[PDB]
Formats: sequence, structure tokens, C-alpha cells
Amino acid sequence: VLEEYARRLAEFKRRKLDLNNAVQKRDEVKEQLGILKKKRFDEFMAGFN
Repeated sequence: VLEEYARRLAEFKRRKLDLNNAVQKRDEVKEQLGILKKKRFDEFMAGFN
């Protein structure tokens, strides 16, 4: 138990925390692309009207 705690239950736990941070960055860049596309078709619809 202590060996797994000091080897991977803590270090690989930090690795998984960094992976979850990367997951959050994925949602952040997805929202960024969504806002970009939103402004894009907003300007496009304004010009089209």
C-alpha cells in the first residue's frame, strides 16, 4: 500500500491532474473556436442582410 502510494498513487495522480488540466484546455480552445465561428457567421449574416 505504501509503495503504491509513494510510487504511483501520488506521482501518477499528479500526472492525471495534468491530464485533466489538458482536458480543460481542450474545452477552452473549443469554446475559443466556437466564439470565433460565432463572430464569423454573425458578420456574415449582417453583410448578407
